Amino acid sequence: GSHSMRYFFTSVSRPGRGEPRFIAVGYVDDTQFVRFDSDAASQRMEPRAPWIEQEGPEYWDGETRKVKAHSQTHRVDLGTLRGYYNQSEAGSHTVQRMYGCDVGSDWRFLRGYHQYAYDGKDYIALKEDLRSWTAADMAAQTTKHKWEAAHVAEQLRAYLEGTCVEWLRRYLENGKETLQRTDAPKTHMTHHAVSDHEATLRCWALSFYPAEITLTWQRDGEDQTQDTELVETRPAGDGTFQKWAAVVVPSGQEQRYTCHVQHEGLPKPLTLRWEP
Amino acid sequence: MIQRTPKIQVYSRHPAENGKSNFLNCYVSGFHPSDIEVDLLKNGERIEKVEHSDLSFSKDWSFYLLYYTEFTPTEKDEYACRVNHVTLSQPKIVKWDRDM
Amino acid sequence: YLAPGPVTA
Repeated sequence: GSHSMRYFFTSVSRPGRGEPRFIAVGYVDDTQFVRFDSDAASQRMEPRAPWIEQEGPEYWDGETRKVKAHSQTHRVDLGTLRGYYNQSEAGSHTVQRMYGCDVGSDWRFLRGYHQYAYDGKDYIALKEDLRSWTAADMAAQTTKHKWEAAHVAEQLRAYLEGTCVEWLRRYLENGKETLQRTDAPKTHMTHHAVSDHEATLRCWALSFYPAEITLTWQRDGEDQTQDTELVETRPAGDGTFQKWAAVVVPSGQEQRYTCHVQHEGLPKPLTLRWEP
Repeated sequence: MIQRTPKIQVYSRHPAENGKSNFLNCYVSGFHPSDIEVDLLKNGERIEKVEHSDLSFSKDWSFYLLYYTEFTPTEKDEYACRVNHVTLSQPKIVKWDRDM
Repeated sequence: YLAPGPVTA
């Protein structure tokens, strides 16, 4: 199916002393493959998946130089934005950046994106055409004008439509054994007597990859929303994800309810119904 | 400026069986700014060998992190996650429940 | 594979 490569960058100013804390992560789909942290000892881009360890020392030299260039740009931006917004030098502020590309089934370019935030709010973002910018306020409007005069969109576009896709494909091929395997959710249902007259049924989806999934309850074949709870999708810690959904039901009416599970790794959605 | 309080889920990596080794996870998400303190507790005391993921964030710019440690559940030991954040006036403790 | 070092705001 579809794939993406995305990088995430966070910088947090430390007004009391020293430089900003900077953390960068890269992902292919829902798999983290690299990191950098300004507070770690290596001061290098580090692997976080086995299939990237393949890459030779020029890869790692290169990525390390680039990521440090990103941390310095953020450090300058933290000073510039504090002045554009007239804030004191006493407080800690945050800049966040995310960019990447998607490809379709065919592994051809589908879309690219590059977005930037200040203190948790949209600041500036590249538009879907990759030729122009969306600024959220008048400070970001100043940044937009600077980036337009400097032709930033052209060079991003060259990377989003070219380089990014080319490397995504190479990683998909090198990490084939995991990156192109989907892991269907392992499902089961639990039953909890809330009281003598009601019960809770909980539908579990475990150990699945990728993270995108839908769990929906039905009563006599129709969707039910009342009296349900759905937790956010959560990482298991071994690279797969977990989710569950629950519904409260009158005790003795369990057979009427069914949990439906949709996931890329499942040709047909699964249906679960209580009576093991 | 714009503060978002953390959502917390506490859970095991695998279905829990007393006396079998496992991983306890405390997943904190939806928060801003990024500084946060997360401890895992066994019967009230801080566990020392706790690992965490690399900071990342979601579509609305809010941060998420996974803290985890190796553990062996039993019938009567309590496990919990304690979190502090600028949006909390006191740390929040979330107890582990096997069934959630 | 990271983009080249970005331009400052």
